[PDB]
Amino acid sequence: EAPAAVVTGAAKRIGRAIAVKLHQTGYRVVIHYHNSAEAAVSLADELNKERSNTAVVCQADLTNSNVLPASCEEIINSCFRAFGRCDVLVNNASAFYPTPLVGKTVETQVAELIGTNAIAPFLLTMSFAQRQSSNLSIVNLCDAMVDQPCMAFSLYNMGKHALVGLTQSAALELAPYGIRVNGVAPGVSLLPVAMGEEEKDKWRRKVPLGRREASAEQIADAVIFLVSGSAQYITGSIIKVDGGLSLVHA
Amino acid sequence: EAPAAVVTGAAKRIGRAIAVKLHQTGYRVVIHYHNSAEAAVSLADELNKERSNTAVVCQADLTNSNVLPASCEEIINSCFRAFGRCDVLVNNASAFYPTPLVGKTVETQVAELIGTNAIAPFLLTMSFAQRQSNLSIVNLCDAMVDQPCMAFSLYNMGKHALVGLTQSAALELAPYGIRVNGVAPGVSLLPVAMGEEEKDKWRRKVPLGRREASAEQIADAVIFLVSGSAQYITGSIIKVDGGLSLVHA
Amino acid sequence: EAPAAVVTGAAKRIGRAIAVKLHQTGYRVVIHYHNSAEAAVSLADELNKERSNTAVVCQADLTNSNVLPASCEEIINSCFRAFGRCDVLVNNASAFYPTPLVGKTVETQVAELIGTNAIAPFLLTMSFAQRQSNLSIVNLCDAMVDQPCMAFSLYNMGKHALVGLTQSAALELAPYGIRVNGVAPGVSLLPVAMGEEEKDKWRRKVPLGRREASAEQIADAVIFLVSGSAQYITGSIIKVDGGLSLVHA
Amino acid sequence: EAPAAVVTGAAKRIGRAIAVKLHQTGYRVVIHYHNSAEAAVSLADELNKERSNTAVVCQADLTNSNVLPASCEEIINSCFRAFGRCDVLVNNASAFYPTPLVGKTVETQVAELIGTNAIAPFLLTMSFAQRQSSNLSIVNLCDAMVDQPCMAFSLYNMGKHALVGLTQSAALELAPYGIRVNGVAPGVSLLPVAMGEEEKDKWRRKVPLGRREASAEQIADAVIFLVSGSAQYITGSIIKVDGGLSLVHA
Ligand SMILES: NC(=O)c1ccc[n+]([C@@H]2O[C@H](COP(=O)([O-])OP(=O)(O)OC[C@H]3O[C@@H](n4cnc5c(N)ncnc54)[C@H](OP(=O)(O)O)[C@@H]3O)[C@@H](O)[C@H]2O)c1
Ligand SMILES: NC(=O)c1ccc[n+]([C@@H]2O[C@H](COP(=O)([O-])OP(=O)(O)OC[C@H]3O[C@@H](n4cnc5c(N)ncnc54)[C@H](OP(=O)(O)O)[C@@H]3O)[C@@H](O)[C@H]2O)c1
Ligand SMILES: NC(=O)c1ccc[n+]([C@@H]2O[C@H](COP(=O)([O-])OP(=O)(O)OC[C@H]3O[C@@H](n4cnc5c(N)ncnc54)[C@H](OP(=O)(O)O)[C@@H]3O)[C@@H](O)[C@H]2O)c1
Ligand SMILES: NC(=O)c1ccc[n+]([C@@H]2O[C@H](COP(=O)([O-])OP(=O)(O)OC[C@H]3O[C@@H](n4cnc5c(N)ncnc54)[C@H](OP(=O)(O)O)[C@@H]3O)[C@@H](O)[C@H]2O)c1
Ligand SMILES: N#Cc1c(Br)[nH]c2nc(N)[nH]c(=O)c12
Ligand SMILES: N#Cc1c(Br)[nH]c2nc(N)[nH]c(=O)c12
Ligand SMILES: N#Cc1c(Br)[nH]c2nc(N)[nH]c(=O)c12
Ligand SMILES: N#Cc1c(Br)[nH]c2nc(N)[nH]c(=O)c12
Repeated sequence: EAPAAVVTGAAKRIGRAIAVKLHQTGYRVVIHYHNSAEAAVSLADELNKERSNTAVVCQADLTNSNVLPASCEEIINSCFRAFGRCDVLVNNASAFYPTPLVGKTVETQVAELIGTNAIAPFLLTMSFAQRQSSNLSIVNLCDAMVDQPCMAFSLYNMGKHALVGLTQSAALELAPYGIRVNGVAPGVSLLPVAMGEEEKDKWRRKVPLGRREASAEQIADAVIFLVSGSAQYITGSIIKVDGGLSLVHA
Repeated sequence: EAPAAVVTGAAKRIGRAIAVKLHQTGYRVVIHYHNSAEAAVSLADELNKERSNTAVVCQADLTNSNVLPASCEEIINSCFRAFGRCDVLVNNASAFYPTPLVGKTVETQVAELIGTNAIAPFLLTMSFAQRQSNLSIVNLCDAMVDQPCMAFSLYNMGKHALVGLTQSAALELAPYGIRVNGVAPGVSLLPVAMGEEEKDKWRRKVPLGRREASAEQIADAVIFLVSGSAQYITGSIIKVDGGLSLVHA
Repeated sequence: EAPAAVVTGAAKRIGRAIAVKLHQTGYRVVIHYHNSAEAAVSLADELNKERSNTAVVCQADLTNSNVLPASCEEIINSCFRAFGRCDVLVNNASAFYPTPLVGKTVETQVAELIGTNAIAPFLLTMSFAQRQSNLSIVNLCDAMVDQPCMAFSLYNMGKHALVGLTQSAALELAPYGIRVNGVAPGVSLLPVAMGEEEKDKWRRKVPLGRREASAEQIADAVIFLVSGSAQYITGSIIKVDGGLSLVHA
Repeated sequence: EAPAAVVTGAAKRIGRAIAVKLHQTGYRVVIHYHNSAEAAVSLADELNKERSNTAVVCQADLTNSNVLPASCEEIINSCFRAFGRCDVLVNNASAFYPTPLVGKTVETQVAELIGTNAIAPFLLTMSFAQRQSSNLSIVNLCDAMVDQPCMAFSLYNMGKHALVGLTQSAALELAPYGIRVNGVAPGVSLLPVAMGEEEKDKWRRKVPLGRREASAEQIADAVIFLVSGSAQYITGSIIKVDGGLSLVHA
C-alpha cells in the first residue's frame, strides 16, 4: 500500500511542487489550502487523473485561534479518512507580509503570522504524532535568511524562528517513535508573483549561484530527499536551498 | 533627570535582581508582575525607601489574547505616567513548563508559553518604540535553545521567536537609536518546585564551578548591555551559562 | 563520458563508502590514501572489476607543510591524468586525536590536525577550481563542533575552519558553477581503538535509534549534495547525526 | 598586587585601545607587537609615565612555523618575568588580506593567516594555562561577519572560524582551572587605514546603528566587561559589537 502525505498550503507555488513530487514518488496526498479553492481542486483533479483516488483536498484557516487545535486535528484526520494512514507532514502554508514596529489589527497580524508559521505546525505535529518498514517524517518550510531578516518583518521572522525551535524540539521528542523532523530553508529565493521584474532583479543579482531564484521544484527536491530512505538517520536538520544568498554580506 | 526602566516579571528571582541593579545604577523602575503582588509591592517599598518616588508596580497578564496589545501598551504607559519617560525595557517575564507532543488545554498552553516568551515581548517592543539618551531593550533568552529540555516544545518555540525578535527589532529600531539585545542564561535560579536531587544533577553539568548562576550574575550582563559601555552593541545575545551549552550529551 | 570524483582518505570507513556510492552512481574515482595502501588498492581492484578503468589510487600525506600545496595540486592532477576531468571533490581525510591544553610535538599535532581537516581541503579546493556539467565539493564536517569532545581543541579548530572554508568557497566559486557543501556526522563508524563499552556509551546518546550511523548513511547525504537534486544548494552543511547534537548535557 | 595582562598586536588600533583600557582598570600590561616597534615602545612609555613599571614590550612574529610554540611560550613568559603573574590573555594580533582561490606564496598566506588568527591563539592559550580571589580569563578577537565573509578572504575566514572553535574548546577544558575563555566579535566595524575614504563610507552606510564604524574604545569596552568580575559566570561566549551589521541581508 502507498504511503500518504499532508502538504499544507499546497494549491500553488512551492507547496504545489512538493505535493506533485510526493505524488510522482508514489505518495497519496492531502492538498490543504485556505483561499485557493479552484487551484487546489484542479491540482487534486490532475493527480487523480494520473492515479485514481490518490489526492484529496482539505480547507482550513491556520490563523491562530482557540479553534486552531481542532482545525489541525481535522487536517490530519482527513489523511486517515482518505488513505487510512499518514506518513509525511509538510508544514508549508505561511502568511508573509510586513508588520512594522513603528487595515489589519496587530492581534490579527500576530494570529496570522505566528499561527501559520509556528503554532499550526506545532498543532499539526501534535496531531500527526498522536495518530501514529514505515518511514515517518515531518518537513518544515523554514527560511535561510532568518538571521538576516527582511526589514519590518518581525512577526514573520519570529514565526520562522519558532519553526526552527519546533523542528529541533520535535526531532528530539519524536525520535523514540521513529518520526524524523527536518526543515528545508529557501532564501529570498522564489519571489512573490505580484512583484515587478525589476524588483525581482534586485534580489536575483544578489544570488551567488546563477543570479537567479530557485524553482519551486528545486525546493521540493530537498523535501523529497528528507522524506526518502536516503535520509533515514537525518533528524533535526535544516537544509538551506538558497544558492548562497545567506552567505552574502550587506 | 533619572532614566526609567520597565522590567517584566520583576517581583522575584532574576527579574527582581535586574530591577534592583537598575535601581542601584540610578534608574527609576516599573516592577511588572502577574500573581506575585506581595513580592512586587515589597520590592517597590524597599526601593522607594532607598530613593523616594523611584519605583512603581504594574500588574498584567502576559498570556496571548486579543487584549494583550492593550495590556502591553498599558505597561509602557505606566512608565510614562510615573516617570515621564521610558529608557529601558527588560523582557523577563516567562511561563516555563512542559508541553508534551504525545489540566490546561493546548490553546491555553500555546497562549501562555508563546504569549509570555515572544508575543508580549513583541508588543512591548512596539509600544516602547512608538512612545519614543541611551535607549535599549534587553530580552531574557535561553542559552540551551538548540539543545532543548525534553517535552518543552512551546517554551522552546517561544524562546526561539524571542531570538528572531531581538534580531528583527535591532535591525528596525537602530535608526531610532534603540538598541535591542539579549541575555541567555543556561541554568540560573532553578525552579522552586524542583527537588534538591534534580537541582544537583543540573549543577553537576556546569563546567565553570559546577553551580548555577546567581540572579545577580544574570543581572550583571543586563546592566552591561543597557550601559554606555555597550553603545555599539545591538542584535547581540550574551550567553551567561558557565559553559553549560558547550557540553555534549 | 562519465564524470570523475576525488575522495580523500577513501581506503576505508566513510571515505570508502563515499567512493563506492559515487562509483555505483557512475563516477570514475580517485581513491586517495595515506598509510592504507593495501586497503586502497583492494578497493580500486574491486571497482575496476565492476567497470574497467574507473578507479585509480593516489597516495599523499595531508599534514601541513610548505609542500602541502604541491601535494594537493598533484591529487587533483591525478584525476585529470586518469580521467581527463574532475567533477567532484570530497574532503574526507582527517586526523582525529586528543590534544590537551595542559610522543608527538605540538607543532606536529598542529600540522596534522589543522592540515588534514582544514588546510588540505583549502588547497585541494584551490587546485580543483583552478583546473576548471555539475561541479561540486563536499566537505566532511562534524555536527558536534559547538559541543566539542573534551581536549580535542586542534581537531575542533580544524573542523570549524572547514565550516568557514565551505562558506567562503561557496560564495567565491558560485560564479564558476562550483557548489560547495558539507555533510556533518555526529557519530558514525566509531574509532577502531575504542572499546565496545565506550562505543555503547555514545550509541545510547543518539535519540534516533540509539545507534551510530552506517558509513552508507553518511554517503547518502554526500551523493544527494553532488546530485542534480541539489543544483541550487551551496554553502549548506547537512547534519547526519540522528539528533545527537540536540541532546543537552 | 596588580593583575597582569598580555595583549597581542597591541601597538595600534583595537589592540592599543584594549591595552590602554586594561591599564586604566589597574592592569600591568605586556604590549606584544610584530613590526610596530616605535608605536609599541611609545605606548609602553605613555603607560609607565602614568604608573611606574606597569608596561613592557615583547616582539614576536606569530606566523605559523615550527618555532611558533616557543615564541608563544616566551610571550607568556615575558609577563611572568616582568610582573610575576599573568591573569588575562587577549588574542588580538591578526593578519588580514585577500587570498583568492583562483608576491606571497600560498604556504606563506596559510602560515600568516591561520598562524596569527588561530594557531598562535591556541599556543598562547596552552602556555597561559600551563603557567597557572583571582580572575583568570582569555578574550579572543573574533569576527561578527564570519558566516557572511568578505569575498576572496577564505584563509582569514577559516582562521576566525577556528578561533571560534578554540574559544569553545578552551572554555570547556579550562573551566575546571577557573580560566574563562570568551570572544569579542567586531563587524566590518573598524576599517583598514589603507582603505580609501570613499570605500570606508560604503561600509559605514551599511551599519544600522548610526551608519558608522565602531571606535577601538567601544570594542575594548566589551573586552573589559568579559575580563571583569561582572562576567564571572561567562565562559564560551562571543559578544558581537557590530552595530547590527551582521543582521543586514545582501
Ligand atoms: N518563496 C520564498 O522565496 C521563500 C523564502 C523563504 C521561506 N519560504 C517558505 O517556503 C514556504 C512556501 O513558500 P511560498 O512562497 O510558496 O508560499 P506562499 O505562496 O506565499 O504561501 C503558501 C500558502 O500558504 C497558505 N496560507 C497563507 N495564509 C494561510 C492561512 N491563514 N491559513 C492556511 N493557509 C494559509 C496560502 O494558501 P491559499 O493560497 O490556499 O490561500 C498559500 O498558498 C513558506 O512556508 C515560506 O515561508 C519561501
Ligand atoms: N532560571 C533559569 O535557570 C533560566 C534559564 C534560562 C532562561 N531563563 C530566562 O530568564 C528569565 C527569568 O528567569 P526566572 O527563573 O527568574 O523566571 P521565573 O521565575 O520562572 O518567571 C519570572 C516571572 O515571570 C512571570 N510570569 C509567568 N507567567 C506570566 C504571565 N502569564 N503573565 C505575566 N507574567 C508572567 C511571573 O510573574 P509573577 O510571579 O508575578 O506571577 C514570574 O515571577 C525568564 O525569561 C527565563 O525564561 C531563566
Ligand atoms: N567517524 C565518525 O563518527 C565521524 C564523526 C564526525 C565527523 N566525521 C568526519 O567524517 C570523515 C570520515 O570519518 P572516518 O571516521 O571514516 O575517518 P578516519 O577513518 O578517522 O580517517 C579517514 C582517513 O583519513 C586519512 N588521514 C589521516 N591522516 C592523514 C594525513 N596526515 N594525510 C592524509 N590522509 C590522512 C587516513 O588515510 P589512511 O588510512 O590511508 O592513512 C584515513 O583512512 C572525517 O572527516 C571525519 O572527521 C566522522
Ligand atoms: N578592524 C575591524 O573592523 C575588525 C573587524 C572584525 C574583526 N576584527 C578583529 O579585531 C582584532 C583587531 O583588529 P585591528 O583592525 O585592530 O587589527 P590590525 O590593525 O589589522 O592588526 C593588529 C595587529 O596584528 C599584528 N600582526 C599582523 N600580522 C602579524 C604577525 N604575522 N605576527 C604577529 N603580529 C601580527 C600587527 O602588529 P604590528 O603592527 O606590530 O606589526 C597589527 O598591529 C583582529 O583580531 C581582527 O581580526 C577587527
Ligand atoms: N520572497 C519571499 C518570501 C519569503 Br523570504 N518568505 C516567504 N513566505 C511566504 N509564505 N511567501 C513568500 O513569497 C515568501
Ligand atoms: N531552570 C530553568 C528555567 C529555564 Br532552562 N527556562 C526558564 N524560564 C523560566 N521562566 N523560569 C525558569 O525557572 C526557567
Ligand atoms: N568517533 C569519531 C570521530 C569524530 Br566525532 N570525528 C572523527 N574524525 C575522524 N577522522 N575519525 C573518527 O573516527 C572521528
Ligand atoms: N575592516 C576590517 C577588518 C576585518 Br572584517 N577583519 C580584520 N582583521 C584585521 N586584523 N584587521 C582589520 O582591519 C580587519
